[PDB]
Amino acid sequence: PEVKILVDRDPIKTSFEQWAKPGHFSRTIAKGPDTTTWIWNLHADAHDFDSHTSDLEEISRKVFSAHFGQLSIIFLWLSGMYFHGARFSNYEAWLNDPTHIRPSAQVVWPIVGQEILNGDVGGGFRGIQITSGFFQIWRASGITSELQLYCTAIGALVFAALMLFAGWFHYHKAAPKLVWFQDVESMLNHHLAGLLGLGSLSWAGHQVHVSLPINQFLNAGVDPKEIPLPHEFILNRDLLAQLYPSFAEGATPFFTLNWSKYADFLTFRGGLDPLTGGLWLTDIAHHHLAIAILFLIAGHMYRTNWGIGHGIKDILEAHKGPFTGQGHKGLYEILTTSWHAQLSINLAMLGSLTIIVAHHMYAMPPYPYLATDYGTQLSLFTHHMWIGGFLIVGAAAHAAIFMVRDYDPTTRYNDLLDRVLRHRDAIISHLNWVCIFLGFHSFGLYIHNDTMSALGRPQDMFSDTAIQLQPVFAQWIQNTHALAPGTTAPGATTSTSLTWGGGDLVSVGGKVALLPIPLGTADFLVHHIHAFTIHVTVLILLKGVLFARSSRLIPDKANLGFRFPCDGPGRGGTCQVSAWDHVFLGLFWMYNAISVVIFHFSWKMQSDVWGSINDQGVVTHITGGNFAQSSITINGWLRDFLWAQASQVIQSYGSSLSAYGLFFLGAHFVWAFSLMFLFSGRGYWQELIESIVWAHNKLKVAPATQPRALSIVQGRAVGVTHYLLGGIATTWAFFLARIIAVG
Amino acid sequence: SHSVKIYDTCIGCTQCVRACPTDVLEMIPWGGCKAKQIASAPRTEDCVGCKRCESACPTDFLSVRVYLWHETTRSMGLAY
Amino acid sequence: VYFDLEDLGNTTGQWDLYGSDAPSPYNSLQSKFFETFAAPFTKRGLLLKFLILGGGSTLAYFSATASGDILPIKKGPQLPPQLGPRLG
Amino acid sequence: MRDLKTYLSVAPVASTLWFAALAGLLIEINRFFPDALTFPFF
Amino acid sequence: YQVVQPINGDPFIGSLETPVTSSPLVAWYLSNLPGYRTAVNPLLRGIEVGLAHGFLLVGPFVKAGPLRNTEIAGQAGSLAAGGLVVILSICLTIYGISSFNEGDPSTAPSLTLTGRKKQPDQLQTADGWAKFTGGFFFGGISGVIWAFFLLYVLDLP
Amino acid sequence: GFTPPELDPNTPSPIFGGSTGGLLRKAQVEEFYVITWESPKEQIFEMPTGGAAIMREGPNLLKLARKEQCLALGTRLRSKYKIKYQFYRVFPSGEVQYLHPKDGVYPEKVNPGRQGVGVNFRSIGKNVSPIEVKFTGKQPYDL
Amino acid sequence: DIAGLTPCKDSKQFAKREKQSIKKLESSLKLYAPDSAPALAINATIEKTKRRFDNYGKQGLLCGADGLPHLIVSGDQRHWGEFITPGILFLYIAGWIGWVGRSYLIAIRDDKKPTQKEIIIDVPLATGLVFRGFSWPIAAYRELLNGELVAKDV
Ligand code: CLA
Ligand code: CLA
Ligand code: CLA
Ligand code: CLA
Ligand SMILES: CC1=C(C/C=C(\C)CCC[C@H](C)CCC[C@H](C)CCCC(C)C)C(=O)c2ccccc2C1=O
Ligand code: SF4
Ligand code: SF4
Repeated sequence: PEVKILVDRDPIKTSFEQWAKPGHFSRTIAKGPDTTTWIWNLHADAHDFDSHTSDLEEISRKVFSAHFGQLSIIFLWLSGMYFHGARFSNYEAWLNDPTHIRPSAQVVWPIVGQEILNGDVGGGFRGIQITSGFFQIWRASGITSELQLYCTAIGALVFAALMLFAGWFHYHKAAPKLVWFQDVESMLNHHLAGLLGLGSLSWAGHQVHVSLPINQFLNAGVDPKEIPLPHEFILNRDLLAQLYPSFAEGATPFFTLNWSKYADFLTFRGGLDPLTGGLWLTDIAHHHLAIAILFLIAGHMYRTNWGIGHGIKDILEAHKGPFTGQGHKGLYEILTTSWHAQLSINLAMLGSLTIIVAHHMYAMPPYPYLATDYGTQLSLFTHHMWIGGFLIVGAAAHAAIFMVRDYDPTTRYNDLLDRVLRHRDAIISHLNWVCIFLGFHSFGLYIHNDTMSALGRPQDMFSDTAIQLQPVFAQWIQNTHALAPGTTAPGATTSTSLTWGGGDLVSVGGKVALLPIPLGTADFLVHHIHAFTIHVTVLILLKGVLFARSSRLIPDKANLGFRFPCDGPGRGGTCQVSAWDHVFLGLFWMYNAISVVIFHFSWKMQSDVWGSINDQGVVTHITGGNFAQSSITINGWLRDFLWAQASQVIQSYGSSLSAYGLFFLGAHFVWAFSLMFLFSGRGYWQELIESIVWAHNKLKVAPATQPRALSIVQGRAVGVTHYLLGGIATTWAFFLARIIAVG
Repeated sequence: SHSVKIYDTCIGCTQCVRACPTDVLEMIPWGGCKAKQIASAPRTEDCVGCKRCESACPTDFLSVRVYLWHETTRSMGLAY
Repeated sequence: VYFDLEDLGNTTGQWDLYGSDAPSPYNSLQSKFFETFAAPFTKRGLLLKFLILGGGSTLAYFSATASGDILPIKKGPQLPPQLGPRLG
Repeated sequence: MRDLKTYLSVAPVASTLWFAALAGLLIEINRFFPDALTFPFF
Repeated sequence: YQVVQPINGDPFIGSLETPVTSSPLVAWYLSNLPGYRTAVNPLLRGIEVGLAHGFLLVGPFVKAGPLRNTEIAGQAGSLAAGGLVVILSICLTIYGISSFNEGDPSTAPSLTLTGRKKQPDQLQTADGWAKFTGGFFFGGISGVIWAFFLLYVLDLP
Repeated sequence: GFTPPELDPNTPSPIFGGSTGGLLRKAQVEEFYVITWESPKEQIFEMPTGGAAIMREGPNLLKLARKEQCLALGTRLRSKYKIKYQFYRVFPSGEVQYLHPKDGVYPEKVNPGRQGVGVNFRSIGKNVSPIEVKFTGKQPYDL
Repeated sequence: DIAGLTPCKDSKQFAKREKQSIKKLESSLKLYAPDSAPALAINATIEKTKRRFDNYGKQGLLCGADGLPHLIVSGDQRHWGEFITPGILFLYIAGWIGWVGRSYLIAIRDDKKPTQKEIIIDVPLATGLVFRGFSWPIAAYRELLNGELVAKDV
């Protein structure tokens, strides 16, 4: 009842003896291989901790150390990034001419002619243009010299060492206890106020002391070497007052509540700074301060050891109505017992958050000169979209895993979940009908438009010029956003984003940064396509989750496990009934959704936003506003998008972009390679390996580890893995080549 | 309905009867093997064809054989 | 009871959930109007022949007597013919 | 120590060390003798 | 207190009772639709269903068809609605031919939600369905004619 | 000699709110099944069709749509709890057919009153080639 | 010459490819300073290009109408360096690999767990067997004559 620190000493000895024993964690795998299937199982069950043991404490300690190892690897990755920015980059040249220099941080060795990939990136540098956007981040933070990036890389290496050591420590030495992990109130309190609150406050402290002044000097055109060091703004406050006058007071308005003085460097002007194209740094610092205060407050909701505060158990149990019975009672016991339930929730939320990040970073460019680096923006958007989609599919997978393994109404019951299970049929049937209706009333419109345009009837299509389907709701919403500053937002000087407010076109260095985005029949059709694809993905995954235990076809499916091939050719055929195969198909459908999403983004930005601006204000977009007429047709998507914009990747040979031309075809290859696995079954392959084994045994060269074709589940896993890799890498090469050439 | 047959290679381990999810297999007394028992399929009208019995037979080759035949409501696993 | 080996219609839910069983709300005269004028259409075999043949002849009439002002296929090309890549 | 050497003899680690040594050798061969579509020494 | 209850008190019948399923407004409204008037000559119920659907079908065909903007003949697009009624009257006809035989009784439930015995709806009989198809056709073509009969003083004609 | 217990209607059924996985028109016009068991106390058990139900103390009767649902529930009644169970088939006429345990002994336990059905007295590889049964209604395994 | 081809030392398209390639690299060179590191890199690539083209033309490579070295694998003794000689070198290396791996599998086939030495390599045994492939065409040929290479009745 009293939250406190609880660990055990030396639970597991540090020795290499278990290193030399493959499959030590599993009791069936530890005997060594009789056939080759063993080799695969060792990797498939490598991280399935709750199948290695049933003790929740061992599982929690393993998970803790795995988190520490992941943090070590992420810190090592960041160390590499900052070190490459310091040692093999042209960041100092990009800092003087950000509008002409191409950001590059990788230089290849000259061995087999690959030095052609070291292309002219400007600033007297031959390298590979980077789209990660680290240059924009390092500029926004105020970094100028390579020495600061060196020191950041060294600090990241030290932190990777710290994380690795802590991972060893909290498993082999002082390893925490189960109740320690289960102190959810204390943990949420420290993550809201200690982690997020103090983190936002620390970053706001950096931004008001380094980012704002150094970036003022960078905007003014001062040479970065002639710019004062950041710590010189912490000693002589005259330097800070000459840029932001309120720093001459000295925390006095903060304590006396004269905060109106701080409006010089803590503003609410919104929009974009027209010199850099990013959000006003004063606004971002003010934002981080507000976020810090909000999270520092929110980290006090949950009781711990001093009576005051909430207990999540009471809050859950108190929320029950006439439709859901005694709902929420029992959820606190579920979410404090099952790791997979927490993982499902957090994967869903983190993936949706990544998607929200992808939208918010394009519509509100946070870093200077990011909005005009079209390659960096496109790459960031697409990457975050893929991350979010994958994480949501994983949420589905782990929800199904919890259903199969941690669900038991006789011990940890919940009324809401039981009620959901008692009408899974209605839920799935209704989602099925919604998916059919959306498939007809989105893609069927595209087929209608294709058939009308082919028959010489352009007025019988669904177009901005013919049968119009205007997204009136979204148009009215963005209009209400445009008129909000000065009315329903008096403190706001301009619009929340530039895509709202009419007019106010921001351009940087001859290229546009942002302008009001049109919304027409094409946008309507594409948004309905997105809704439909999301719905079908949700249908697949949720239907897999709800029917994980039982169904009219197999009433004992839970006994077969979470990951099993089938249950025989009987009942007409029972292939792909496990929840694992539902995740397997949801992978394909998440791909099919996210691909259309990112293609929509690419064509929209290249047609109605991105382009070149004249001296007199004439903006010509990368494609001549062809989105309204061409994207309302499948043939238009085939011709005016793929066939036209793949030119750069099919012409990149003999230039620094030829690596993208190679990856294009290689990803085509692996994508088609997956089709061998997805279209076939392991019986034929085993019968082939039989004759091959005959051939080997004829020459006294057959292995003891008897070769065996991949398992059915492994066949599907390899198939979907290669399919996803091929498709995503093809789109990656295509996007990068196109946007780096025409950007 | 699906046809199920038991061959005299059966050793009488009663594993096909334990794995059967619709109670099609039985263990009858016999004199051929050591356990004094062999399998029989007297209720193939309820057989669904899952071949869960064949997955559990230790005989090489199998002693239970499920030959998928004419589909019925019972063999298709329909609750409707 | 809910399980009764006598009446299995009540045991297995063979009920009429939304059947009214009330007398007719359609007044007389009106019903006799429809029962005498929709009388020959209530022979399913005769209706099937009447629908197929009548509908097919109706379709054949409006297709054979089509108009160029309504269908571009009957109006034909109004422009002089084009010239192929090499041939006519 | 003996357990550490037994780990280094496992299939992936032996493969990496063997293929790394092989990759480095072929790189130096194509570094001192680049291109070469033929066997020129006859 | 709870809102969702098993279907007619039996939890092992695959359904539930909800405000959408079991509610006085829904129960009365469905009990007063011609398809659920289990004691009325199916010819008349077909007339009503045919009149309602034939009347409704004219709108979409006229306002969305190919001749929609050629106002010279677009109002005659009710022919398409009438043709669909013909096609649907075939679908209705061929359905009963396969479902019910001449001498077969009714397949409708002969019970009530309260257990009492009931006379089965004659719609699930060969002659009953034949009257419904004939009624749906007669009301159908009448609904299309009556809908096309009106044309003016409407905001979407 | 064994005598199968007759199906006694009006036997209590477990406490359950209802689910969508229950009976359909197949139970009305085709067939349905009924499993019965004794049980010592009031417990919770997972339903092979939906969520959870409260197993009543004393005799229990549960009607399902498929036979496999009955044996699956019975196997769990015999594993998690220690409960004997029987189940029958019910045709729309009202007739009842006893199914399992047929002999009153479980099928995995040898019982002397059982006769062989479909037992071929040869190695599985001693079946004949399909040409030798061509144009006949035979199969190489029916013999 | 053979198959209508002309030797690359005589082909004009071959020399035009060398010209255009070097001039393309020089066009990239004018952008950078003479003392720059990209300049020395581009100059080294130009020298490497001259060396490559000169070596191809010197060793009797035949060129087509495209100015690209075509290889003749019919066995003509003027071009054994294009296939037969490197192919014999490959077959020596491939036989070495297969023979050493075969010697390893034979040596561990009588172990208590032969699968143990297949997923955990016996490096001492391997290091002792890697040099038997040096004489693999002999040891294999003798095992062919003595009936030791092929398992009897399989
Ligand atoms: C692009 C798709 C694709 C590809 C590449 C293949 C390739 C192959 N198929 Mg296949 N197939 C496909 C689609 C494909 N198939 C589809 C859609 C179907 C319908 C289901 C089939 C059905 C099918 C059948 C029924 C059979 C094959 C067979 C084969 C193999 C023939 C042997 C051969 O040619 O040598 C090799 C050819 C290759 C292309 C191998 C390329 C890969 C090399 C080795 C890459 C080298 C690795 C390199 C180091 C990369 C590093 C990777 C790193 C991550 C470790 C071959 C590997 C036959 C077979 O098994 O042969 C015995 C066989 O019977 N296929
Ligand atoms: C203000 C206190 C505090 C802070 C800052 C953190 C911070 C963190 N926790 Mg943590 N936690 C806390 C209190 C705190 N926790 C309490 C009271 C409990 C319940 C007893 C937990 C239980 C808990 C669990 C079960 C897990 C975490 C995890 C994490 C990491 C999440 C990954 C991430 O966000 O990457 C961001 C990276 C950073 C912000 C870098 C800063 C990291 C600094 C150096 C750590 C300092 C905070 C630490 C608690 C201080 C003690 C260390 C000291 C003795 C040396 C993160 C670094 C996860 C994890 O283990 O990740 C490895 C995880 O599994 N926490
Ligand atoms: C924080 C996120 C997270 C975490 C902690 C877990 C954790 C776990 N998952 Mg899970 N999952 C996640 C996200 C996550 N997952 C997401 C986002 C998805 C959607 C794709 C899934 C879908 C998923 C499935 C379908 C399954 C799991 C399973 C598991 C369990 C076993 C993992 C294992 O050992 O596999 C071993 C890991 C490997 C064998 C590596 C495979 C190689 C990958 C797939 C391809 C590599 C490509 C690479 C990215 C780029 C190419 C490089 C290459 C050329 C060299 C484990 C507890 C399995 C389970 O049994 O559940 C209990 C299970 O079957 N997960
Ligand atoms: C181009 C290939 C293709 C197509 C067309 C579809 C189509 C469909 N899939 Mg599918 N899928 C595919 C590939 C494809 N899939 C692949 C490769 C996989 C493996 C990963 C899957 C896995 C998958 C799953 C797991 C599921 C689906 C589902 C669905 C259906 C969603 C409901 C819907 O949209 O209704 C609308 C119908 C369409 C969009 C098809 C085109 C209809 C046209 C426009 C109308 C033309 C009508 C015309 C009058 C025809 C009459 C002509 C006459 C003379 C014959 C839909 C019909 C889901 C489902 O079952 O539905 C809920 C579902 O669960 N798919
Ligand atoms: C091709 C295919 C196979 C065969 C695929 C196999 C056997 C993959 C294994 C091939 C690798 C290359 C074997 C591993 C080789 C070892 C790494 C040792 C190599 C030695 C060095 C070169 C490393 C299946 O097993 C299968 C199963 C189910 C559905 C479809 C399919 C399917 O399509
Ligand atoms: S196939 Fe399945 S249902 Fe049929 S006898 Fe074998 S185990 Fe029983
Ligand atoms: S599984 Fe095979 S060996 Fe065992 S009892 Fe059944 S038929 Fe006999």
